[PDB]
Amino acid sequence: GHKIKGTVVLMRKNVLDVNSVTSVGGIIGQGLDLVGSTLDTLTAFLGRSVSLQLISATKADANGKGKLGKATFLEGIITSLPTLGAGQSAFKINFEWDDGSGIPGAFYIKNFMQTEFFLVSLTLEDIPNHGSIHFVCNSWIYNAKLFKSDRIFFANQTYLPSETPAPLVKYREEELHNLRGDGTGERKEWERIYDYDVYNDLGDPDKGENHARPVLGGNDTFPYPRRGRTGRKPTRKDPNSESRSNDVYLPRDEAFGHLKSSDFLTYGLKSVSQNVLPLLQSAFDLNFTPREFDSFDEVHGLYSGGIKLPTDIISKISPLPVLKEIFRTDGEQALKFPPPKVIQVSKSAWMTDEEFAREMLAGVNPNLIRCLKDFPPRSKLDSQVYGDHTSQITKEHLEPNLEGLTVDEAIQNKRLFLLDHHDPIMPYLRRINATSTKAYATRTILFLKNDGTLRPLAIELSLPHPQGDQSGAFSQVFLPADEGVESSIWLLAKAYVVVNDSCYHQLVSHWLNTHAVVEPFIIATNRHLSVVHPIYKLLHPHYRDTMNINGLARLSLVNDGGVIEQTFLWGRYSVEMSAVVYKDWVFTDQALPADLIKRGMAIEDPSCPHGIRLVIEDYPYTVDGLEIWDAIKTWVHEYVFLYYKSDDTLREDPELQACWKELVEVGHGDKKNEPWWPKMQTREELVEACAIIIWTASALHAAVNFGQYPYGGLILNRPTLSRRFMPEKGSAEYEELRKNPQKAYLKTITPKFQTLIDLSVIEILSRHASDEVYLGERDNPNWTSDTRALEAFKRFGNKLAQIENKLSERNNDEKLRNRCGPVQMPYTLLLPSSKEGLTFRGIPNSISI
Ligand SMILES: [Fe+2]
Repeated sequence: GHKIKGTVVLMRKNVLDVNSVTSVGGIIGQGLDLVGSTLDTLTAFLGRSVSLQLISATKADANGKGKLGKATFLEGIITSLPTLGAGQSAFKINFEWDDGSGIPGAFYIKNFMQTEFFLVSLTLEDIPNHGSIHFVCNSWIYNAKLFKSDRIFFANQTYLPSETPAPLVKYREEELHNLRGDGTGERKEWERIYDYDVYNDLGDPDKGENHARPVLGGNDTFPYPRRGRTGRKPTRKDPNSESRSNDVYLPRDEAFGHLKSSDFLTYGLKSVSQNVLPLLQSAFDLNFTPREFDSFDEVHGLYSGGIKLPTDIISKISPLPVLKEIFRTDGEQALKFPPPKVIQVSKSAWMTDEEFAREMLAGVNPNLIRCLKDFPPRSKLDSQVYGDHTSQITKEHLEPNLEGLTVDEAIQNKRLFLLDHHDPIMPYLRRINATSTKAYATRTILFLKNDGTLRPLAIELSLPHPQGDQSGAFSQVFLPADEGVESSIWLLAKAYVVVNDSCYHQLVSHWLNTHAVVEPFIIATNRHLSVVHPIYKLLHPHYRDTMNINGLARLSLVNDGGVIEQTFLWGRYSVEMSAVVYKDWVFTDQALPADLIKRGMAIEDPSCPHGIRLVIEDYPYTVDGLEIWDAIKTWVHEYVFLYYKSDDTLREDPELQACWKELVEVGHGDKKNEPWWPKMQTREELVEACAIIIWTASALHAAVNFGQYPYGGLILNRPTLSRRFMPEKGSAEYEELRKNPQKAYLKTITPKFQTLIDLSVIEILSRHASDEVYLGERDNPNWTSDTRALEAFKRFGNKLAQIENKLSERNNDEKLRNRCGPVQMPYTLLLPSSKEGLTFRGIPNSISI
């Protein structure tokens, strides 16, 4: 024989678990970095605890399968390695192997040790005339009894599903079969089974009828992407709804641990819903704060002295894990909030028309604006005569002081723009306005000035039917005003728009278009692409922690009594309205250039840098996003073409073909007959599909997510709901608008209690964990032994670092006013790198928060 030398790196559960790690939380990657010696439970791993068994890649047994070595136990502790790193522990193991058994390509592992551990890697050396073999594992290994068929890990090498090494073919297939899981059964914590189900788990019909919520997906009225199957028992009152639980399953390895408490952000969110909200609600159902803001100064005091609570309410939020690192305190009565970047230079610049318009290009929701093609604008609604008979903005509403073009000449010269929030809310408005909320369906028209800035020209506030449903829109239109009560009216008009925009952003731009729509791709990938497949490795970093934050959203955010329903305009109709909007979702229109063209914000042009020409040059989201889109596309093209020799080779790949078919027909299965799905008959289609997935998971989510507190941490700038209609004529509220307009604004928008909820949640959502892995050429360890892919990944990051410098440069260009605004807030949201915390920058690989 020979002895093959193995090095196993693993991490203990205590080093990664929230419950244990609450006493470990300030400047991590550290602490004499855990080498595995003096606190030392490392001896427990040594005797008859953990067995590893190598599987030959080149020598088969009687019936095709790779030859098994001898199950071998960990024989010793390695105290130090130059590459060790925090929280890790290393073990030496030596394997009996000969020439005649060939080359290992996989291994089985059994944990007999009761407590699960996180296996990081195996390195094998001293194999004659062959280099070292590396296994990247990154998986939790539960007790061996729990399993039926052992945990298996493959070496570093990427192989197309000709399945390469013949002795390994059956091992590759069987593990893919184990991951699919059969389709029945209640899922358990230690399981790694990926499957699909509809969104039937958000409501709570056992609590009553008013807690039931419609099934989303699997029907034509409310189509939806699928989510991860959790197979709990159904509810008593409804066989089609899944019963609620405080713990939701996701396939183990999709839930990431952290070395630092304070990086456990989903745990912080869960605490805000469960512990913090009922406590804070007790103080309003009490007394110790007034239930309403009375001035703008009272809102600003949130970031100064904070808001005063009593000791025992604030002593029950001061020592909770994670939240004591993200909440401030002055002694023992003040809950305080960090000042949002929007007011750091100017307290009042958000009120400006310039800033209002600039946030449509560079704000939290910079994706919706479109170029006005024809005039007035029109609705896509079926047969009511605002749709059948348009918006009520006329041509004489739009002649202020700037140009004196006709409406027709501004349209000709691409100078008129539209923010249309009319259609999604319109069919639900009567129901919405029968509750505590009072809302309008809005449209706004914007004009590109000669200085390259945008200004709002008209706001249409539309209502549905004083009598009827047929006969269309009851609309009022409002015009900019500099002074008098008319400016206060105009400011309230803008508030009704932003309230529409905030809610659309939350449910559609953020929840639907990134979180919900990405989840079926994670499921399809794991069920059908082996860990060894090139395309699995390309896509994998972009899925990190997404099923985790989504499972928490189902539990705490988007559920029947939850945060979004209590905080935002659409209320109890929030999620189902986003299913209505999903009717219009098309995969290939999510590609940044396609999106820009569809909204008329760009035109096709070969002489321009990225092949498109921008109507509106200073559109910060778009100009910056186009650099990042191209860096992603180039990376994915170079990668894809490393592996697929021809279009036939891709057509022959059974794992890719099965992946895509199940994606289209099951995961986004309500859209299975749509003609725009790429077939996967061409390498170019694989490039485009992968580019769209990575764009979505990385920069699109970053752009739409990390500005939420910096722009909307002042509730005055991004209100989430409205609760009064416009003061009319000779009202007592109109007169109140004359004498005390701050109080009239405050009475229209989100109340104080729901403001505190909104701020606490979006402060968490807008934070980067310290162990975030960024686009900025980052990966976890050493994912492949293919050096051509490593070099190509290297070029991807050098391109990203060069793009970061180009973007910083643009922020210092005085000509580019939309990048900063009157609010002097440089657009850094698409800068790839970031440090940690409430940073208005940084593009994570994945939807991680
Ligand atoms: Fe998010």
